[PDB]
Amino acid sequence: IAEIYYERGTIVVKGDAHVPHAKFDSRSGTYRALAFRYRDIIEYFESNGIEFVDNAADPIPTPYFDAEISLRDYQEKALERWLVDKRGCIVLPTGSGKTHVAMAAINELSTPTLIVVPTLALAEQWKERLGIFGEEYVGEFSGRIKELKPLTVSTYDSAYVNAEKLGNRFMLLIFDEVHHLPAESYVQIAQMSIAPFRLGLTATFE
Repeated sequence: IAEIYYERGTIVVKGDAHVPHAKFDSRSGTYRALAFRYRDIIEYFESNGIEFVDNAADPIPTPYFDAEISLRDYQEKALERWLVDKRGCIVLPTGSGKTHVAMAAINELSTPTLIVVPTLALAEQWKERLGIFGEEYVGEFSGRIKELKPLTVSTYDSAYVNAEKLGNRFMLLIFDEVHHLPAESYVQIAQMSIAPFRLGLTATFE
């Protein structure tokens, strides 16, 4: 029987020996893939009607969100385009409409979400902004506090260092790229996360 599980930011696959992007690891005697390949491996099992056990994903229990989705027309335009693959980047003119489309997305897919923002300061803002979902579901994971709520905002720093710990607890990954972040900060965090849904955010202005 097919089974997968997570560790050190990688997916271990037992059973199927022809799983995509999974390579054989002679040290362990197993196939292994970077955690972000999680989604592909899943769609591979399901698509081929293959039976499997998911010991990889360990989703934080998240409620059904149904709050005030107030966006601008162009803001709601993109959201719907990103909703097709739920794995892309969104460029927005505004900037407060960035922290807006994000909110919208979270609300649509009521799944555990990690929000990576540079600087604590910017995290503090996002927390109190996520409150329109329930202050009790909003957490912060940083050098200041390491809490894991269904909606946790983290700093590029804290997220990079605890990739092991955050990697399999979220299904939706959001990057608040303020002027964009390093291909060693940004890229590295993404790669070790199993999160099948990714949303990168940038504000042309400010």
